[PDB]
Amino acid sequence: MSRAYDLVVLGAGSGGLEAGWNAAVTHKKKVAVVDVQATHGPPLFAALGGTCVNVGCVPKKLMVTGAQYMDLIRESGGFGWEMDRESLCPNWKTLIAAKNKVVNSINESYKSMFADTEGLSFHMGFGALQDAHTVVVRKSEDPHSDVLETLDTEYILIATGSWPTRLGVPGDEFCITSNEAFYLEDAPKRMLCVGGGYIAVEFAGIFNGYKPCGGYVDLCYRGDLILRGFDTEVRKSLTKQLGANGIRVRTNLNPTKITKNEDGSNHVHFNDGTEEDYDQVMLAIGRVPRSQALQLDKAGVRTGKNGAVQVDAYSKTSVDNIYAIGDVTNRVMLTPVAINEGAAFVETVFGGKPRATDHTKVACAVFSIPPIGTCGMTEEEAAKNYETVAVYASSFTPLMHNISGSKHKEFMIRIITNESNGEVLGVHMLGDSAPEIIQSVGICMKMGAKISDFHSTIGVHPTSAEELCSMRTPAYFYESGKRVEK
Amino acid sequence: SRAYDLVVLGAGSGGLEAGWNAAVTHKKKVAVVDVQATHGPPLFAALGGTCVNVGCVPKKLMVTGAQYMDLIRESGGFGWEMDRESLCPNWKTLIAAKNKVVNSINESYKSMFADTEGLSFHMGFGALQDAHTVVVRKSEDPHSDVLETLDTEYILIATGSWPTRLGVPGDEFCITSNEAFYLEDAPKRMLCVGGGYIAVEFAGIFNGYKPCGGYVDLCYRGDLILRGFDTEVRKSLTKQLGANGIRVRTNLNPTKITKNEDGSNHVHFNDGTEEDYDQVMLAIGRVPRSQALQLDKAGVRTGKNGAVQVDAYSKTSVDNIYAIGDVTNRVMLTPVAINEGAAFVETVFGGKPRATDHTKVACAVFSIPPIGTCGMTEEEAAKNYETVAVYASSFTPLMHNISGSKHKEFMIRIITNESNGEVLGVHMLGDSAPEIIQSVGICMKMGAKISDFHSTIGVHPTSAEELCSMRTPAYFYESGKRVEKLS
Ligand SMILES: Cc1cc2nc3c(=O)[nH]c(=O)nc-3n(C[C@H](O)[C@H](O)[C@H](O)COP(=O)(O)OP(=O)(O)OC[C@H]3O[C@@H](n4cnc5c(N)ncnc54)[C@H](O)[C@@H]3O)c2cc1C
Ligand SMILES: Cc1cc2nc3c(=O)[nH]c(=O)nc-3n(C[C@H](O)[C@H](O)[C@H](O)COP(=O)(O)OP(=O)(O)OC[C@H]3O[C@@H](n4cnc5c(N)ncnc54)[C@H](O)[C@@H]3O)c2cc1C
Ligand SMILES: CC[C@@H](C)Oc1cc(N)nc(Sc2cccc(Cl)c2)n1
Ligand SMILES: CC[C@@H](C)Oc1cc(N)nc(Sc2cccc(Cl)c2)n1
Ligand SMILES: CC[C@@H](C)Oc1cc(N)nc(Sc2cccc(Cl)c2)n1
Ligand SMILES: CC[C@@H](C)Oc1cc(N)nc(Sc2cccc(Cl)c2)n1
Ligand SMILES: CC[C@@H](C)Oc1cc(N)nc(Sc2cccc(Cl)c2)n1
Ligand SMILES: CC[C@@H](C)Oc1cc(N)nc(Sc2cccc(Cl)c2)n1
Ligand SMILES: CC[C@@H](C)Oc1cc(N)nc(Sc2cccc(Cl)c2)n1
Repeated sequence: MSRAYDLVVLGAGSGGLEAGWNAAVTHKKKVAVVDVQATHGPPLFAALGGTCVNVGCVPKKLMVTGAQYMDLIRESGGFGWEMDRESLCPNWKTLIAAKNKVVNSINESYKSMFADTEGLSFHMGFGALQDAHTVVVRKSEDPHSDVLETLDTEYILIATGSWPTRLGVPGDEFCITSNEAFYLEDAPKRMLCVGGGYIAVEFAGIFNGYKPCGGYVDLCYRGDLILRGFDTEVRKSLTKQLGANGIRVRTNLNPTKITKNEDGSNHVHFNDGTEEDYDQVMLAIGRVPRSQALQLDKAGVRTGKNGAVQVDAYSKTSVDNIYAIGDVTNRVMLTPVAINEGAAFVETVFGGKPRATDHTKVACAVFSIPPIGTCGMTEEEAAKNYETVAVYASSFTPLMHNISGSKHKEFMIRIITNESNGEVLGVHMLGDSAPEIIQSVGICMKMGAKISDFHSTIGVHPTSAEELCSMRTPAYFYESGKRVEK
Repeated sequence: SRAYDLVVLGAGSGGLEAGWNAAVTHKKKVAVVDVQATHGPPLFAALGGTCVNVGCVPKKLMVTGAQYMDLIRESGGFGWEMDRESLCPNWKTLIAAKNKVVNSINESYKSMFADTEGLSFHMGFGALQDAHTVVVRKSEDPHSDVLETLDTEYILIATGSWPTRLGVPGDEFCITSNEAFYLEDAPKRMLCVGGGYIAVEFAGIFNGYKPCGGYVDLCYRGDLILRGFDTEVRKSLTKQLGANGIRVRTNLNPTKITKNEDGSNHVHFNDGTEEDYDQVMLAIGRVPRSQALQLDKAGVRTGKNGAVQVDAYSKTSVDNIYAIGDVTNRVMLTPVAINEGAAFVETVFGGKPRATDHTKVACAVFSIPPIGTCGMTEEEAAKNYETVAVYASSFTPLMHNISGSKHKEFMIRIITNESNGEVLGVHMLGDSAPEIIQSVGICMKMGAKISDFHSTIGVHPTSAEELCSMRTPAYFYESGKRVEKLS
């Protein structure tokens, strides 16, 4: 070859590694993977494995499974599990500790992958494009810093992911993000989760589980109803159920000023003009793509909306040899997608047989308490897009919650079909095991299954999922975008 | 002509569904016979069927109770500190809280018959007089007082099934699923006999509710528990019951039982061991419940232990008489009996005929941990289809590194036909396996292929996302022979 390495991957991400690994193993290419550190934690947070492994899907989910024990301990008494309810409070310390261990052992698990894989090489620093075939690595985030390596390559892949959006407000410095939340010293007593994204909610769940006895948690959204882009009816039942679990949801209310107090605590001036004191305050505003210092303009790769790399369906950028995936594109900011985008890139480029990722009918989930599983069109956007649609609903309280005493925990299902053909466009579920159920739904919808296939499949009694196969007569319809009965 | 357009013998999961549908969607005059209105002994079964009163409902509640044992224990790893000295639960407050819940269904159902015109409940022992008549009697003695005499166009037999006993000296001193539900106290020293889904579910329950110092033994005459399930699933489970403290015992059934001076039950074994247990449950299985209906009076046929002889549209030996659910002995699940009984209503009363699809029925075992399975076992698949490919994947969920239950391996095993890529079977052991499998059994109802499975996008992080990563078979079968690659 004319060059040194075949591939370079900026960012050792869920998407990045998958690509880098596959190219190196199934195609034996020489592949380098750049990231900013090897083990998780501050100051950089993200590390080997990506945002999902170090400060996302893994640690998050562990804490969520921790926070659930609050309910499950409480629920147990109804089935005759008697015990000391005076020791009401958990230990945040022993959770974070136990979490770190687990996340850490992945970073180990990955180091020895690069060691064990020939072709694959990890390169710790800040990746930056020199030109279309060269990638500078630097020790410091300052672009003028010491230059650590200079990688030469046929193809470049940008899997640098995304970074928390701040709100530019007086006192922003004193707030935290998803990233900092994971390495908090102690459990916040008086907590304020700002925003209404899936992060905002997941975390409100977590802190509400791990609050010290006497603490409370406030959610705070500028809009009307939390989690836009989800089935409104699901969003409401959830907004209630967070309430029922003790999360004080607050709407049409964002803060305007934050000021640190003489005892360390954070004082918050609000939208309406309220003043309040919280130990911590987290910003789940969202995530901007992480392209802001890579020097894309040096190479001729294009930025669009907040650095979103400009990319076609086969993941190719402005420059022919350069590609980009996952969160930096801003197509869909989930891992399984980024993995697939990065797998498809390897078959396209190195594997001969080209292919692009199918972004329709991607199932996904929110690990709130209780959690949501959704795949497909929201009923609002479905009736607007397709001419005639039929909306099926079903809410039931599981039989067990008569005994557990959590009668607030309504399991909900909402199927949204095209009426003409009977095809399932969307399925929306709130309740425990909704993330597990939905996956297998998203397979049915990948085939484009119809409501006939759903109800006319035999049941698995007793489950929550068996109420997919009973959904027969629509609760109501839409006729040309018009909320209709007939 | 007739005073009822249909009589149901047995207010069952299948029965009610049929009786309700005929009465409501078709406005027929329908009577439903059962032996009582509320749950409990001596009869156990009541309004709602075996599932509602002494099956899927109470069982599942107890299972959800028994889980709390693990979940309490597991919580400590995530920093849930508390008094572990009070190690033991309260069986009494569980049974109590269970009864309430099952009871409120029996209420829920009484007022259905009240609120539904056409629908009428008739408490007694149903018995065929002839092809159009159904005698109701107060006592189980066939010669007893005659309470009603129902006349009808069509008769449906949804009388379900009854626990198989083992004819052994001391059988009287044992219990069944039915009695288990109304036990006074939690058995300390317990012996679950057999290796059916009941046997296992219950071993799970008693092991959760044992007093501190008690133990639970499982006991099967065969090699490996739960025949008819994926062998590799059956083993990982047999280990995991062990790991939870259930002492599994194989090639060992008892031969004599004798009650002791302090009430307890003493058990002579297959191998010749002697042991003492507080209670001993028999999950041998369930024979159809046709043994006193006088089918021979009407000309309906019995076969293997009363199994009603029935065609695909659920029609029996006599044209106007039909039978469903457990009494047929096709598949002894509720969702099936419901569908068999729904299909019967469209066939007879609804004009448009239809028969129930017994292939690719998903189902589950609520062990701890539970199984979800739909389709062919790998053994029977390779024997039946020429070339098959078996995909496997066992992982330990990320959380069990912290909870300290590292024994809890979530397992998945897909079994395909290799020629076409079609998914014949899917087998899952682990928490949320029953919820996941339902949505699988929809894919397999369409006859989905392994291409559709792996090439669907993931829902990270779940157990179910490891269905959409299953790409290269661990091994194959070529004309019934265990092999890696072919020809
Ligand atoms: C709190 C949180 C929770 C989440 N939860 C879920 C969930 O439950 N389910 C789900 O499906 N998805 C979840 N996600 C989404 C998931 O993390 C991402 O969508 C996915 O990892 C995107 O892949 P990517 O390769 O584009 O970025 P990532 O996989 O995140 O890779 C980013 C990597 O690039 C490196 N990098 C960035 N810039 C540079 C540079 N200049 N030089 C060198 N290296 C660099 C970083 O150090 C990092 O390791 C979550 C995200 C967050 C933040
Ligand atoms: C412990 C246990 C657990 C179970 N768990 C599950 C599970 O988790 N999932 C699942 O799918 N299935 C389960 N089953 C199976 C389920 O209970 C039955 O297979 C199902 O209810 C069959 O429906 P059916 O209408 O045929 O009969 P059933 O619903 O069993 O109907 C029986 C009814 O008929 C009545 N009857 C009996 N004799 C007469 C007569 N001579 N005259 C009038 N009425 C009569 C009885 O009083 C009874 O109420 C379980 C069974 C048991 C015993
Ligand atoms: C009931 C709807 C009626 C009050 O109209 C509403 C309601 C609402 N919450 N926000 C608006 S406009 C709006 C948009 C973004 C942020 C905020 Cl605080 C308000 N209009
Ligand atoms: C202009 C708003 C900008 C600073 O970003 C913000 C501000 C805010 N209060 N909440 C969010 S999160 C958010 C709020 C409403 C709807 C949706 Cl979809 C997201 N983003
Ligand atoms: C097909 C679902 C339908 C039976 O509704 C449900 C769901 C559920 N979890 N429990 C019940 S109570 C119930 C009534 C009759 C038979 C059985 Cl097995 C259960 N009904
Ligand atoms: C109880 C009658 C005896 C002869 O037969 C037994 C004995 C026993 N321990 N378990 C059962 S139930 C059972 C045993 C093996 C395979 C299967 Cl599929 C079921 N039947
Ligand atoms: C392949 C091992 C070889 C001994 O075959 C085996 C093993 C076993 N446990 N039981 C049998 S026959 C058998 C069937 C029912 C009950 C009993 Cl105790 C034995 N054959
Ligand atoms: C046979 C492969 C099986 C063990 O899967 C593996 C392999 C491995 N090295 N780490 C894991 S850890 C893990 C944690 C949560 C979910 C899943 Cl699917 C896996 N699983
Ligand atoms: C792609 C492997 C995937 C299907 O298995 C799983 C499942 C799970 N719950 N956690 C993991 S750990 C992990 C490995 C790579 C990227 C990410 Cl985001 C997580 N792997």
